[PDB]
Amino acid sequence: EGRFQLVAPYEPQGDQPQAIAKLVDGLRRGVKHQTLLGATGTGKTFTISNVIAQVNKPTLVIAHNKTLAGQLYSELKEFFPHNAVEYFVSYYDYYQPEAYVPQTDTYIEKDAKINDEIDKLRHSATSALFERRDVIIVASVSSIYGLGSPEEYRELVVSLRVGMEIERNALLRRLVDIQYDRNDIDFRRGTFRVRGDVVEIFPASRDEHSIRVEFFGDEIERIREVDALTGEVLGEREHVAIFPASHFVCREEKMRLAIQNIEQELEERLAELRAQGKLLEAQRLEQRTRYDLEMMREMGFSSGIENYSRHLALRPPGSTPYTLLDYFPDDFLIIVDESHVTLPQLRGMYNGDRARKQVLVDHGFRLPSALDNRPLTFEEFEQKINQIIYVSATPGPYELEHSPGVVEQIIRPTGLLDPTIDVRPTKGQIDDLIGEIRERVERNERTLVTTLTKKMAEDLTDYLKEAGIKVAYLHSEIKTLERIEIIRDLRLGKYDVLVGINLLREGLDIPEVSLVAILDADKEGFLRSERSLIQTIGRAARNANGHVIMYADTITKSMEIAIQETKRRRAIQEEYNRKHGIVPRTVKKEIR
DNA sequence: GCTCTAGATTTTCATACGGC
DNA sequence: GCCGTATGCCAATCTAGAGC
Ligand SMILES: Nc1ncnc2c1ncn2[C@@H]1O[C@H](COP(=O)(O)OP(=O)(O)O)[C@@H](O)[C@H]1O
Ligand SMILES: [Cl-]
Ligand SMILES: [Cl-]
Ligand SMILES: [Cl-]
Ligand SMILES: [Mg+2]
Ligand SMILES: [Mg+2]
Repeated sequence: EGRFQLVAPYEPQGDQPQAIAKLVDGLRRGVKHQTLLGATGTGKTFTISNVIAQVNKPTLVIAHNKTLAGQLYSELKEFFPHNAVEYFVSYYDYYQPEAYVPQTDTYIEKDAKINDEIDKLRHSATSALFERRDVIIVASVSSIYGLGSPEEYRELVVSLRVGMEIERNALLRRLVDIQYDRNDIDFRRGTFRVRGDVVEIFPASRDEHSIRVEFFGDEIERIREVDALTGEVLGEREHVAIFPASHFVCREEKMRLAIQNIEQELEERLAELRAQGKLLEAQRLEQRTRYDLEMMREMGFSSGIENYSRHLALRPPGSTPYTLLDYFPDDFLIIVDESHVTLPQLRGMYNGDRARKQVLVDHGFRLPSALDNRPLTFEEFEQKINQIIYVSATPGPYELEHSPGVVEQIIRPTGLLDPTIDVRPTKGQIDDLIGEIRERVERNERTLVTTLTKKMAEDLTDYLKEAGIKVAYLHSEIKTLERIEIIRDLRLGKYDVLVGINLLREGLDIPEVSLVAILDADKEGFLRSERSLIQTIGRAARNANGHVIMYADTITKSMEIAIQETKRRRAIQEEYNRKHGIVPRTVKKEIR
């Protein structure tokens, strides 16, 4: 039980308050699917926060990337400073999955490294849902990939209360059983130790805050929070729950039967493959499957154990995997940030995973039961939904098709206007641009350019430097850390222009940008779709002199729709401005 | 209708080796 | 067997075109 406490220095404004009211009505009435159509710069997060606070439900927000995810997490940390705002993503620094490519007859070995901090946050995410109700989890599609059952997860928690009767070494056993390691020398998270009559435990969800449990004989006299760094106390606890240090827990009891069932599966497919004269394939499967089974009878954990998931959980074949979704209560809520991308990405996750595994199975690398170790299908994602709100400036088909209408939110609280749009011929285009950029330089304004290919962006960048202009390029070859710099440098003014391809769109706040130039606008394709064009136009929406130049010789079906949608925004906006008598001011935003 | 291209994101229960 | 350490740049996915 709990209660969201929204904290903000502003009240809802513009299209916000009607949007808030409509979405909340929808939710109370029981509408499953809804769509917030929020123009860029209208403050959708904040709209959404109001909605969360009014309906008071643990909510999951799915983002399509870790940058955005990061930001939402940070934004919502500030809006809900007394509540459990949490983070859930892949915790792998690098990961390469097991795979076989028939076209090259190449097998690739699994390779992976784990980030400790994300692992921690994931444990802080799952535990949080069992302790309290005022929870928001900002997640990637990592939330449709498999976890161990949450009912098993909950039941293995070690409860610890003042007055409890409990033997010390039993507690130690139990901590061990739930994947805590003893460590006296190096007391980091996922560990415990003893110092006399006190047992120190470092929850799997914590970085800088240990639990210090003081014992009498078999009685816990007191329980205290402790700074990992310093060592001082930081609170007196009556009780505290220690959750497992892993989301999967194998238990010896049932591991035995699991092995029989695997060995039985092995025989049957080996036979099946020989019967078909796939003799090398059976040789493979035999060789590895037995090696893995060896390590499950000597040790507990074998390499790629996850392939034997469904067997080790003793569940029937074709079984749906438990995921984070199941860790929420039944009446939870889901927000889907940038739904037009996140949902396709979501749909796609299973397809890649299944394509990959079907091959490994076909060519004798893994058993058919490997395929039951998977993310959710989109169809299963749908059934797990309780209610949901797709947020996006350019909602895709699925959203529109499943939502009553849209809740629209085009009026920005700062009173800013969707930019004006010129269309110009490709003849002499880059000279046109160079001049047009120089004008912007003179008024301390910045310019974004998009092109269709990485090399065109680099060439253009080199020919821009050539003309005296200060510029850098920006595409996927550049590492995420360096990007933040590049952009920081643009805002600062080290650069006056930035040339990109497809990273100059959703999520990008730069109010120093007064101009956005979309080259080859007529070249139809994913870089110049209805939606892509609209999203790139938005980059100029955070400036009073915001302007967009599409360089083309024709006007495609997409440009048609973009010019109209924008035009329409600019009118409704300018109307509301003329009523309230507002003079648009460019977004004052701190750059460091 | 098949096959290829573009830029860009995400996901995946670490493990092979050696020296006790 | 039990440890601590060195180690990776390798897949298939998405949308929406081009070229035969
Ligand atoms: N009701 C409001 N009054 C004043 N400022 C607001 C309000 N709602 C949001 N803002 C501010 O406007 C800024 C821009 O909104 P933003 O979240 O970038 O829009 P979106 O992310 O939906 O495109 C935010 O940093 C936010 O602090
Ligand atoms: Cl399930
Ligand atoms: Cl060019
Ligand atoms: Cl050029
Ligand atoms: Mg409206
Ligand atoms: Mg945003």
